[PDB]
Amino acid sequence: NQYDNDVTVWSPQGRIHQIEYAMEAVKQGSATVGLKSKTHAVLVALKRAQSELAAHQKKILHVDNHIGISIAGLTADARLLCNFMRQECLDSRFVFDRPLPVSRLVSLIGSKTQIPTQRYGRRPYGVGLLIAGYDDMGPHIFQTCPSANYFDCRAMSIGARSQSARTYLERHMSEFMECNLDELVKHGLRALRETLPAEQDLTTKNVSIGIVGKDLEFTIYDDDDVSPFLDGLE
Amino acid sequence: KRFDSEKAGDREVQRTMLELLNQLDGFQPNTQVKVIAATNRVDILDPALLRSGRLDRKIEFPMPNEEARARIMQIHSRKMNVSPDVNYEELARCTDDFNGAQCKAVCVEAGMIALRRGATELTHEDYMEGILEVQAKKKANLQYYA
Amino acid sequence: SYDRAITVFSPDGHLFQVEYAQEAVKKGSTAVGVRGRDIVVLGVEKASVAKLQDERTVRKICALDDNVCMAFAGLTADARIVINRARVECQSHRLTVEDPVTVEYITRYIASLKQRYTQSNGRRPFGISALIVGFDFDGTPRLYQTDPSGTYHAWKANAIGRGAKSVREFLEKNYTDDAIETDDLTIKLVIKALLEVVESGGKNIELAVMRRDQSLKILNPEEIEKYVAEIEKE
Amino acid sequence: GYDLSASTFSPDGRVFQVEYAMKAVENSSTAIGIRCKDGVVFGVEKLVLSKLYEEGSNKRLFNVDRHVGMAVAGLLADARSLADIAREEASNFRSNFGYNIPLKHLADRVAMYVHAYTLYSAVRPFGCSFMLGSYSVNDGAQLYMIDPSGVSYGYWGCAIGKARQAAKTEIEKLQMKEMTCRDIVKEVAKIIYIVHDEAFELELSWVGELTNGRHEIVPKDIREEAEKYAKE
Amino acid sequence: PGTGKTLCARAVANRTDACFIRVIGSELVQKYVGEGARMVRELFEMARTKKACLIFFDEIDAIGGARFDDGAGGDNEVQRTMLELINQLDGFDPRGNIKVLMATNRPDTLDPALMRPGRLDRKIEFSLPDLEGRTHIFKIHARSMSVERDIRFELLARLCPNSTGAEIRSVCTEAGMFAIRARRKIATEKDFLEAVNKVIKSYAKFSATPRYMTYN
Amino acid sequence: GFDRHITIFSPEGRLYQVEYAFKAINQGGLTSVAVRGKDCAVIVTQKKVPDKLLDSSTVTHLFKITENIGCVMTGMTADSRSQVQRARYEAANWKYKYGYEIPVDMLCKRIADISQVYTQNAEMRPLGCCMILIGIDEEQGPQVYKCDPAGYYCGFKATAAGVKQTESTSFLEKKVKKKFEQTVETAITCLSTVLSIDFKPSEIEVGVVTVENPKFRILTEAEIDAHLVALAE
Amino acid sequence: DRGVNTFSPEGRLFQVEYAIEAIKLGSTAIGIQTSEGVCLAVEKRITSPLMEPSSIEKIVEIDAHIGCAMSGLIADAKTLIDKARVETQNHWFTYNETMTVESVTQAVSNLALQFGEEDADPGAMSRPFGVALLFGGVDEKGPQLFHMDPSGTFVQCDARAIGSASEGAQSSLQEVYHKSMTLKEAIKSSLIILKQVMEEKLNATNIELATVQPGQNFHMFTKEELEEVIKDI
Amino acid sequence: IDAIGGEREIQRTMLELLNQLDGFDSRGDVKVIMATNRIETLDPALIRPGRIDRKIEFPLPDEKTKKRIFQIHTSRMTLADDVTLDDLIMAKDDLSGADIKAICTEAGLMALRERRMKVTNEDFKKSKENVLY
Amino acid sequence: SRRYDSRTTIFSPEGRLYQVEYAMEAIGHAGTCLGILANDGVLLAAERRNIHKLLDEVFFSEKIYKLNEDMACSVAGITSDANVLTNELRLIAQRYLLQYQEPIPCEQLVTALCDIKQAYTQFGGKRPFGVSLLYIGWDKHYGFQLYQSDPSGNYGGWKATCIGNNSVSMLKQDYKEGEMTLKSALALAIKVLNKTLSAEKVEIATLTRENGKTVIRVLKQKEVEQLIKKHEEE
Amino acid sequence: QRTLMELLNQMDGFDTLHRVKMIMATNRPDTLDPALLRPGRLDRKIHIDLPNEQARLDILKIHAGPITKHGEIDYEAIVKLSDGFNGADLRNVCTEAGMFAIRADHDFVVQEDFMKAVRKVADSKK
Repeated sequence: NQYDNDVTVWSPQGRIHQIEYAMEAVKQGSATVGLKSKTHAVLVALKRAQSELAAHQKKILHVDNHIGISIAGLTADARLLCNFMRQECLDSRFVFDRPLPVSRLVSLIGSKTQIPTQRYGRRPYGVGLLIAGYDDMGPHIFQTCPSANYFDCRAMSIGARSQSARTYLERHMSEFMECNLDELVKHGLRALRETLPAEQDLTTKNVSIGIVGKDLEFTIYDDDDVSPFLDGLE
Repeated sequence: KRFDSEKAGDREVQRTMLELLNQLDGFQPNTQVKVIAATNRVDILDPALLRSGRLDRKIEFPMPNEEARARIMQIHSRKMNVSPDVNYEELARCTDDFNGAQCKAVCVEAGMIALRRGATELTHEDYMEGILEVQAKKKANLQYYA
Repeated sequence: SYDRAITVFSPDGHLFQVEYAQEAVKKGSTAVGVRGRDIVVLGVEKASVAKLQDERTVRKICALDDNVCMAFAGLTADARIVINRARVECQSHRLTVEDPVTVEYITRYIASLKQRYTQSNGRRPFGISALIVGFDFDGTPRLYQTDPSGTYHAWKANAIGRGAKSVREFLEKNYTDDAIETDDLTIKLVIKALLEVVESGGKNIELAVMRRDQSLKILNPEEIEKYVAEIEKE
Repeated sequence: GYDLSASTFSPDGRVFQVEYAMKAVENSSTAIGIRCKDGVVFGVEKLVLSKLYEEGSNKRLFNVDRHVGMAVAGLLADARSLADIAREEASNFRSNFGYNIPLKHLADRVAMYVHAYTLYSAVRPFGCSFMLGSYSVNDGAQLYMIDPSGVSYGYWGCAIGKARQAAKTEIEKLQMKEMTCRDIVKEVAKIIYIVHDEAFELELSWVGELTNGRHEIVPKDIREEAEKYAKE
Repeated sequence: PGTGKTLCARAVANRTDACFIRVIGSELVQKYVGEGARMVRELFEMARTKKACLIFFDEIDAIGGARFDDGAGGDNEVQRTMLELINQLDGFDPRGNIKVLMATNRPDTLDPALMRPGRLDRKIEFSLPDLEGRTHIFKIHARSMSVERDIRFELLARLCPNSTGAEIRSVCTEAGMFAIRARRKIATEKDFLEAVNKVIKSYAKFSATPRYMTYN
Repeated sequence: GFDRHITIFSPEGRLYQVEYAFKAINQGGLTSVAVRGKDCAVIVTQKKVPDKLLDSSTVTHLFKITENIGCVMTGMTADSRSQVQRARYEAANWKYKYGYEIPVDMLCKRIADISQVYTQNAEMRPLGCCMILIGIDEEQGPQVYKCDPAGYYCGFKATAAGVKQTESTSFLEKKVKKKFEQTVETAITCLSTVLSIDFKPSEIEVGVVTVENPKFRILTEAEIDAHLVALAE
Repeated sequence: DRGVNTFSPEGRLFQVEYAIEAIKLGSTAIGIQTSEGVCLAVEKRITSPLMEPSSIEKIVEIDAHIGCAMSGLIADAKTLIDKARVETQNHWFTYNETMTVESVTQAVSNLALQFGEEDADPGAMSRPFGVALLFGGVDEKGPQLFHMDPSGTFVQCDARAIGSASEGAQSSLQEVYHKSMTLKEAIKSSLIILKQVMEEKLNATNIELATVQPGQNFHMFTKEELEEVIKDI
Repeated sequence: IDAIGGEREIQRTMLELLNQLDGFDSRGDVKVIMATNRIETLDPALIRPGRIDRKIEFPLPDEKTKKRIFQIHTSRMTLADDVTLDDLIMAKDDLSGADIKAICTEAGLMALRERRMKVTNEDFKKSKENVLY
Repeated sequence: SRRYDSRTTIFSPEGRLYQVEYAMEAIGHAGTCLGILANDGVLLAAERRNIHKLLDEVFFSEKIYKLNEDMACSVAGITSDANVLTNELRLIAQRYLLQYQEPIPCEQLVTALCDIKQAYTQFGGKRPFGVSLLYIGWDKHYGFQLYQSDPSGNYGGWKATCIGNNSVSMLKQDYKEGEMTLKSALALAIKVLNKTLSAEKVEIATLTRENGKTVIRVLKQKEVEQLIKKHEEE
Repeated sequence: QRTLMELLNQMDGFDTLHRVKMIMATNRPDTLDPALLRPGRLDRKIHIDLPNEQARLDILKIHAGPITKHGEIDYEAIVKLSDGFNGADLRNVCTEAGMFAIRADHDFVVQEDFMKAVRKVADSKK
């Protein structure tokens, strides 16, 4: 495979041959799901415990002052990318003295992770962010990707076997743009509760969620605070 | 194909080919017998075997597209006892690099692990779990892919 | 400006450039030292320098400043750089704290230097291995042996030359308490240890002693003969 | 193995890292641009994957200098990169020379940028064909189209993408010169609905005398007027 | 090239209730042009004249070199032998029931249309065994040797630890050679530990399986 | 090893990149023939529009370096405008750095020299376009030059460039040993005798310079149409 | 070969999944977070008996209240232990307080997956740091230990085993720890080292043990304390 | 075995000492002894400590075998008065196992041209400059 | 690209350096010019290229290069490289003067050149300097002395060592180490060159003194026709 | 290469064959023997070449002849459109356009059937 010395090369059909393989490298990562309402967007993540027991490698991250993220791929590379995103979001707090809008945020990181895809001997940022925030208009949510091609989506799921969570979540878009926080996050957890290997429970340990929107800071619900979100039997 | 050939070369396959393409488009009497060709590679071929007439329409076989693999997974799995709670569309849109031949398999060893469980009736995670078998190539110790 | 990553992880955790430096110290001289509880002592079986050498510039034994001195083993020209930088930073550590510089610190500088050449972009980590002997402010005749992976050990024989696995198992056998005297039993143990390997000291061996932060004295082949004769007499 | 590096020719003079980038925009959707006497009308095909993406999930009609446009074809990362440095390029022209950038100089500038980026083994070529388009009060409706090779030509009805083999025929049979852009906004849907042979949730933008050297997503009414060119 | 790539082939040949056509990778490379394609089609001709049969292609990277140019064409004859091979594996037949099973130490030098499901699905990755299983393989080779009373097996797993399945037999045979040398009727730990010093440390200088682990 | 990969010496000399770059200038092929007049260096080239959808004014080769030097190039048109922009850069840099406007010869020496440092260093390909470029100085007559992608400018009377170079220079060599300001039997007739189209005035681009008027002028279908109907002798 | 910044046909980097190996190589270390401290131990695997065993530094105190325990490719950690203590006294310098353990562990793990061939000035790293370690430390939140990887992944841990005994000792440690210290976690952890035993019955020459307790700062155990514990087993 | 001087016939040939060594069974097929000067050249596929078992090597001489191996060949010869090691140990600063075979053969032959079975060690010097100088 | 680099700074699996011992075989193709010291001064004795008439005049030859008033050097191997480095080391000599007002004792110079030549074989990815040049010199500290170095980097006092083809073993049976009497050193030099001859095809050059300052003579023509008739037998 | 010796030594012979004239037509002249190429065995080597523009419209009219047609069917844009074809490729053009009418059920072709015919032949590169 002479296309192994390879973020400079092209496969002869159209393929760049490893920054879609970084998309494989975030298919391998842990599953998560974010979505948006008409008022406030939510993020929900299950956290893998590949150890004795842990904080299970805490996924959703505080970047911001209402522009929160959800990583899924490499963790050190994710932390590098959110120190970038974090630092220049605070730089837009410093200079312009307004909240940095979510679209320009995700676009300029979409131009920051695009440079090592271009040049030589530098791997792409193999992490699939699932960023979500509430700017002036409705609470946006952006999947971006290691191929530096973000998506202004609503209700996206990325991670391990997250396609089933999408196909639950695709056929339940009609009860979005309504459906307040108490009945919205239930509707996201029963979207997350399909990526699990078919044995019964979204426990309080592994599920960490985040809420952002109108008149509330991006708020992280850890091991304790996810316990008021409880329902569903399947 | 033909090349400037010093010490070793090859001329036997040259004569087989060059007598093939002249009872094909040599002299006139062609109008009885049609030809079908099938090659997994095209860049190996000189335009002698591509004279617009020797071999008419060079029809393209792509990868099976976003819908087609769901159709092929419905085709091959026609004889197996499939649950009504199945979804070929998420079996398609999850698994999109395959060239249609593997999708045939996906069905057949999906049924194989479906009887490795011992049930006489297959489910969706047989398919879903059957995929994580087409390639695999291991790679563990990933409690860190967050 | 050469920036190819040479010292890279192969499979099964094997860092091949460093083990290639381990054969590069396996294919040198045969250096040896003994921590002899009031004295320290070295020795390196030299070649045919009597035919037409200059004994002044065949020195496997150098001196760092006054008390610490080392016997390299391997490639004999990448070592002299490490000698020079050891002398330079040793004078800098006489500049700051103004001590008879401790042997621990300079051997941490050597091991940290070679480990810094197992990291940088394209510069082939060294094929040397040291015997940092010496003293400190209160006696303590500490010996140290470094490694091309930058790992230093505070051991007491460390025969690390070319045919010196036999010498270090011999020194494992024959060094318990009989060499706690002034110099004679220790130097007898060294010249016995190298006369295990080659031939007579009138052409081959040369030594060096160091006594209580004074008088780094080498041994000319007239004096080495007396000790050799005693060993022969046994 | 004369492949895999843009600094190495073929034995018949054909740098394969460029023609591999050219098919890398031939596996992406169409984006047609039609010139007429009052300005240039763009229209981009969209290939909406899931219902999860909302309207304008990925912009493919960018704008650059408050009058030139960016109907792009290939990799949206690379096209978005040269879109924003085109923004910086017209920024350096307007800041530097005061006068608002004529489009020929911008197409030659971005053209030699993406060409001079295909002379080195230390970079890959871009994987994005794209086209420009505007008019000043005395310019004419200038549009240009730029390949990943870096060549930039002035066109009338250029079309890039997957189905440009179909799309060039209808634009050729459409009457090109003398109609007043509103009809051709409507007529753009006929090209897009013909070349889409399979959600096709298309998107249009132009510059014209109804705009006075600007860009708008359509405004929004022809999206329910050019949608009525179904059944053709 | 350390795992029982074939050893499993000898097991499925050991019990088969069937035929077993072993055909190794250079009984096919005979130097008349087209003749290597003659032996392959002949092989599948006598394969179909036996119900419930199978076949084994050892060392199939002897027919590889995926599909080269038309300049200095050197692999071409080899190509067509391989080509008729993948014409017999899937083309125009009720196919009988030849359960082909093929074992090589080399990925994609074997091109596509060979690995693609239909003619070689369910590929098996004999990776180097972990800490748990590797004990077991010397548990296979401790069915001998008249060993000492108490011997720490998992120690001998964690001293080698990334060797290869079909070696630990060189630890076995080597330490038995140390025990016969030292005229002992048993095998201690320090001849095991003397052996893992001898065939892990001193025999990694030239003997390389990170070279094929990159190939996988 | 890497003789046909890197711009380095193979055995027997013959570095295998510049003749791989020479074969790059024959790609497609829109073909220039330059005519020199003891008082007028005319320019000819053929230019084919594909589909009547290109803007025919925008597609050209025929660039203008300065007010006295024109140029035309037949290589791959991606590598053309990267080369002509540096020639404009060194022309204006010559006029800013050394006073007078640059004469035509050492301009072609200089772009031949940066093309040399393309084919001297590795990690860059020698870009495949050759620069037929004309111009008049005060001292001598009109000149014409062509630097190749190897950097070997010569000083020509009448070469050509592109596909069908050998037939063109054979026709010009057979039609210069006889002895031409009008250049009516030389300039177009090299094209119409090499490739036999007998052009209408669309597909041909002509760029003249004259001693009486040294400004580089690209001609239009009126005057080139009179130039073509003058082929009725 | 291929470079360092490439992804593997399994799914991860080459140099990272190769840096998970050379952790099986090297000595074994264990740590147990309790409710009133955290204990660390390492069997530092002395080769010869001709020598001095109390200078194989595998329990290294970052600060007074953070002690690390490395393994694997030894002495590759000294640059990032240096960054750990320099970052520690930078934190105490600029902020006049103690630290967490996720701030030193946050700061070190940023340096793990930070390398590359063609990048900034050659003081950067080529290979990733092939040393897995864990910071036993006490905080105002609680005593805790943070197991790092060479991938930069760090996790909360209360009972974690590294080195060659990362499967059997980890599975043994999985079933023997739930409650608290009460002085016997340090005696039920060298018992796991007692099952691990490679060369010698775990006397006070081949294991180094150190605890970090909230009352004191740390305690690197000397010889008579160790053999006081070994006598009790 | 060292395989030097297309390439793929050598590749398949090495693959058949490889596989024809250890494919499915073996008779009493000890003796696969391979002599080699270039161990770093051949493909490390032969040794799966199965295909090629336990293997043994050596440093070139030491001086003990310069003496002990020098006095085997010249034990057949007739030189007795000034058998030496000063012209043998550090003379060439390691001399092959053969160079002493050729020093005995060229020594006795060079003293055999002048027709005597005598003990001359100055003719031995002309043998030294004659064979390796 | 990493496919293109020659990778000069790599250890062999046998531990040695491939591009360094290829320079050692470059010396054996072209190289002569032994050097003999005495109680009196030191001489080089050299060979030119061939018999090819077509050579008008060398001021000094292409072999013996002047470095200070009291040093000189001779050159083996590739002549294009060493010219550069000898001008390089000539710079070193003069700047020692600028730093110290001493005539640079020659071991300092040989150490400096061997450090920079070791630096070219250490990193930078370049080919090493293919020349095993040697040096003659005098200082007030030591006596007349010659040093000899190689493209690996090490060096030494090599009292009668020659370089190039047909390797010096006869000299280590003929050189009297105590006293040498430089006229007989000329006689031994034309002995060795007479086995391996007027100044058309020889280049011999001596270093002597009068009243303290050193004199470097290049031994003009007729002296060679003296010494070539100073034989009968040899 | 001993059969070519007999064919070669009877093209040459010891006469000149004096009445018979052989002519040979092949692709790849750059693999032929020099002995058989030396003026004598084959004197006037003819380079038959691809149609330029005039020959393009010639082939287009000749294979567009017996198919039923339009009147003012624009040959000139077809010939202008894309060069580098062959005679076989232009009868491939009329064959594909007649194919378009034969699965599309029309009377003859239209201008868009030649125009749709060339632009699929232009897809058929190597």
